[PDB]
Amino acid sequence: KGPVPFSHCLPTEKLQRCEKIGEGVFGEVFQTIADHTPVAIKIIAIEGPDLVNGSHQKTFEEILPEIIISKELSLLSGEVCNRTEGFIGLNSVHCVQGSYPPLLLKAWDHYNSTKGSANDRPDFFKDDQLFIVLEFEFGGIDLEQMRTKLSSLATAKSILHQLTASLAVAEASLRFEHRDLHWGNVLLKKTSLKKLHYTLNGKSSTIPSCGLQVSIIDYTLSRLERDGIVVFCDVSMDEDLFTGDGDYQFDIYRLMKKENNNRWGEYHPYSNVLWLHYLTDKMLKQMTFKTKCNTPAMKQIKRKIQEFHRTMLNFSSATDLLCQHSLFK
Ligand SMILES: COCCOc1ccc2cc1OCC(=O)N(C)CCCNCc1c[nH]c3ncnc(c13)N2
Repeated sequence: KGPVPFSHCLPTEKLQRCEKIGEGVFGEVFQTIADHTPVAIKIIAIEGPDLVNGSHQKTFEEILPEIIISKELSLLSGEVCNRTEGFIGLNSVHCVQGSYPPLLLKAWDHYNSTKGSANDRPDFFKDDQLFIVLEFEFGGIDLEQMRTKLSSLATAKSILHQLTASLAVAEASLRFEHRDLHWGNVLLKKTSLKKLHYTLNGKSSTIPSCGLQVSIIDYTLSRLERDGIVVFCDVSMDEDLFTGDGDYQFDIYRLMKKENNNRWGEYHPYSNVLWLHYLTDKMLKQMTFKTKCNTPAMKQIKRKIQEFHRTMLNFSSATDLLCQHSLFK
């Protein structure tokens, strides 16, 4: 009941350890350390009248749906009938009031000097500015940035299997559609577990990890429901979203609109299949692997992912894919 200073979420040592790891129009993301453990901090300026990164700031009401979705998906990790850890874990959410911390400005500058930013330097906010600060588990590095960094198509298959299981569990539990699962929104980090665990409608199984754990992020466009109350981003009046070019990503927006007849409140889990198909297309055409497929077992994996690419679009949901596709048997 009432906003807190930045110091409540980001005391001095946590601020001193912030390094920027990502950005977009409606968010800056920093990695920091709490109790010897990496965490990701997303910060969003809200409720103010000033343009930020070329756009108006979100109101609390416009951003709340995305926070609700975050929480619901995170909670799946502690469920029973429909359990997955494949969505980014949400540790805390605060509403903060203050000027941007100078230590954060220093981390912002460093990223701008080294990687380059499309954002405004966040130095013009006044001491009445509101922010939402979200603390997430640290999810690693996105698939796009790992384009040339994965061992083999065995790794690609673990990723696709993880993604398919996480989405199926979310379909089953929450009638979830991600709706924007481009390869910037698939995060990869090292795990020492050989096998990862999920439960889909009460039936548990495992996925060989190939040394990686996948986390799904960014619910800008996502949709889910509980007890008939639907949380979604109504893009029926957006034009720009559907006129992009130069990447299959931009056809996927058009194909979702075709599937749902521009009715974004409806549940069309085929959109998850569309995204998984885009991801499979990236694995086969844009990713490049350290070790190519040279042994029997490896060539078979390659042929199976190829077969997944040309067949998966005849399945109706991630649930259907996980339970019926030969790639996962
Ligand atoms: C309302 O909030 C809903 C939750 O959405 C997000 C949760 C966590 C996120 C990013 C989320 O949305 C997209 C966004 O804000 N970007 C700035 C673009 C992508 C940046 N990722 C960078 C990244 C690298 N390692 C990470 N480990 C954990 N979380 C991360 C990242 N990002």
